Amino acid sequence: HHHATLTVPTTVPSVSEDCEQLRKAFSGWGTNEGLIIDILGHRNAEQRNLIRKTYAETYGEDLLKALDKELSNDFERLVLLWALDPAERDALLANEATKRWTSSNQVLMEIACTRSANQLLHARQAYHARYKKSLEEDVAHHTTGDFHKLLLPLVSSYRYEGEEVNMTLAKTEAKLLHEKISNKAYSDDDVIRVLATRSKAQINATLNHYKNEYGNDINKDLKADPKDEFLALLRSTVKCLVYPEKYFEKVLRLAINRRGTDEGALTRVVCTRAEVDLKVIADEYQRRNSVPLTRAIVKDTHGDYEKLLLVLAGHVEN
Repeated sequence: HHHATLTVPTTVPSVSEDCEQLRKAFSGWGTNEGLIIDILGHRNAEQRNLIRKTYAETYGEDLLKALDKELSNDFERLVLLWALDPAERDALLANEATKRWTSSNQVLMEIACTRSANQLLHARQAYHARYKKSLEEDVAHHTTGDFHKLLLPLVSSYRYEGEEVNMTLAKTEAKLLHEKISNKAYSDDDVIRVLATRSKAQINATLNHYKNEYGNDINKDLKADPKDEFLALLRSTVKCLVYPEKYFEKVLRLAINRRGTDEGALTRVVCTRAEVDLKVIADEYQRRNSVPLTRAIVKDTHGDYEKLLLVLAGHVEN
């Protein structure tokens, strides 16, 4: 029944104990990565937050900071991106994505489109606390053209999340998206509008009408130019909004296929979805690739990084 892959022990040690074991894992010379993976890879956000707070109180030092001074590169990055509270994690990924990076990034779209209205808000507040600015200003500041016009309201929505649908409106807007798309007015106010403003149930209804009325789902009519970076973002927005698990499966597939250009795509999907819908994602990977996620992802991995990655993905005893 559950969709997350994180596994927590039926019995959970006192935060004070975790802290003791964690401090020990990087005391003296050298480090004990198996111990860090074992404790942090099996603690939920609340537990992880308590651990970090109890640590700094007990030892007067920031736990994540300590870890960043001791661990190996690829591993440390996985440990840190995972360890963060989901809201802090999002804030951090959105910030990186506005930095020197071809702002139109799919990471901004991903965070805006696959989070609850409340997860998005919380990330925004963590963004406030850490960068003393708003995610929206950084996005408006760093992106341009069509990308700017789509991503600004994406990162800013606080979507209605009820099941109510307006069939009439969906039909009219389905036709509307069609015209616009047909005329190549890809970043039209109405396109942007339906995608960045309407509820997900309303959006799915709109797109189901699109297929009814036109036979194909909107995405096939969004490839006029296979090279156009914007159409690409629009196709990924649709998937994220109405088919999140297929979006994530393909990001994983292109990553493993060593054919993607999203470097931390692997680290990012696992760290951000293991507490959410990674099991569903893994099921979809299985279905689309005939190979289980935990088996496919280790083609180019090894060591402590692989160990933690598999643990976040649901790996257990053997």
